[PDB]
Formats: sequence, structure tokens, C-alpha cells
Amino acid sequence: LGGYVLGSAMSRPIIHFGSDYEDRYYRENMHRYPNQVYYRPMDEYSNQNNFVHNCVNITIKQHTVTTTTKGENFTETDVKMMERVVEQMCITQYERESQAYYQRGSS
Repeated sequence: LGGYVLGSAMSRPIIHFGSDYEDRYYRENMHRYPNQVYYRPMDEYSNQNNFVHNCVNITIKQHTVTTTTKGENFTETDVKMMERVVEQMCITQYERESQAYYQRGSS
């Protein structure tokens, strides 16, 4: 076993934003949106909520490698929008999680 998890691409790349101003740039970022999510067993010593957020940090980290494929850099603004797509992707793997979100609304 290696560790690199794969599950094909994702449907509905249109992610929520809320910032009409950012939407402008999001149009160019959506084309380069993240289509790969990875996670290691090392990340499993905190609550269930932190586990999800952490998983997002892992992907972006390794992302630095593929970043060489295009030979470019990422800005705090670009990475921010990309971090939003990664999260939604983590849940895409298992809809069972989102199923709980729909039911009830206790915060």
C-alpha cells in the first residue's frame, strides 16, 4: 500500500463563493481548480471536525509538487479560493457525511 488515494474527478465544479468581486477571478481559477485529494493516517489525533480541515491542508501541501508541472506559483488569494474547492471535495468522496448536514440544523 502506498497512500495516494484516488476517486476520479468531481461533478459540478461550480463552488459557492458569495463575493461578486472574487467571482471575476474565480472564473479563471475554476479552470485550474483542484481535482485530486490525498490524506495520510498520520492525521488522526483530533476531533472529527479538525480531521476534515486537516485533510484539506494535506492536499494543498502535496499540491506544491504538481505545481511544477506548470512551473508557476500560487498567491494568498488564489490558494484561498482553491482551499474552498478542496473542502467540498473531501465530502464528495462520501455523501453519508453531507446526509447529516441536511438533517437538522443544530450549530
